[PDB]
Amino acid sequence: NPTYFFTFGDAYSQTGFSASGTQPSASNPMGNPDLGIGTTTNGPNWIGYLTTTENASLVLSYNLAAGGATIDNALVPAYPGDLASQFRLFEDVYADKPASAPWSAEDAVFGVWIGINDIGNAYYSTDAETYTPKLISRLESLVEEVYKNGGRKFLFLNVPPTSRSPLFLEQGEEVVKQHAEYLSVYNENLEGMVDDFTKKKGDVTTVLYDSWSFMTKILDDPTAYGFPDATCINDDGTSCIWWNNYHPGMKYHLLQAEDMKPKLRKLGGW
Repeated sequence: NPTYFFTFGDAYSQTGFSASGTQPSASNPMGNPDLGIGTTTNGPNWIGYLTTTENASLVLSYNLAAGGATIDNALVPAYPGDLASQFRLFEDVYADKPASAPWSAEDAVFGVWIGINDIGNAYYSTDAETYTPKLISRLESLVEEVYKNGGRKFLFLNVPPTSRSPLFLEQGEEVVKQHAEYLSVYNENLEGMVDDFTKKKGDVTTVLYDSWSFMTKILDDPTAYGFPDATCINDDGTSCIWWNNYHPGMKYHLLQAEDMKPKLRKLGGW
């Protein structure tokens, strides 16, 4: 009795899953590509670890996240595969519960990790207090599409401190600060939206995972996690927090998945 884990997001979540590639099954829970391919981590990412390492029962991963994604190109634009397009792919292929993914309210979990690129592109050109509610409202309206399909279990990850990625550290501390302050407003509004959605619907099971605090703990004390510092980059994915200047490696993603596991028990797969 599988959990169908549909995920949406950006390169922190991408694996290169194609809706026309091999589909998830008990013998192949990621569908495609092989576990540990297609990520920005040199190995599995948090979805691969949640699906195949941290799972308490069978989890089938349908991972629609795409590199560079923003929430909606009508707001902060970037790449064609925005979150809106990921939801459209979901609606076109999986929303009607086909034989390949015959999910139900009791066994589908919809995970969304978005906002890194919206903030990364708009933190200096928009007013966080009045602009981030537009982003969050659009996220909520996409979530409502899945709700109308019958989805009831949702996982939202807040935005991690990409202000402290090497890519942003190099822009100067006042830019790190400007970006971080904007991000804080987004995450606060994200939290408020998840809380309001949960209360308003009354029949949903939701988790807001505070990736920001978790990765901040590691950045603040890297050696306690076996990393030599909080800034080095190594594309082996394990020697440093950072796989490249903007994406953390597989060791970080495994630590996050391990941190997430107990918080996901209520969602059914963990």
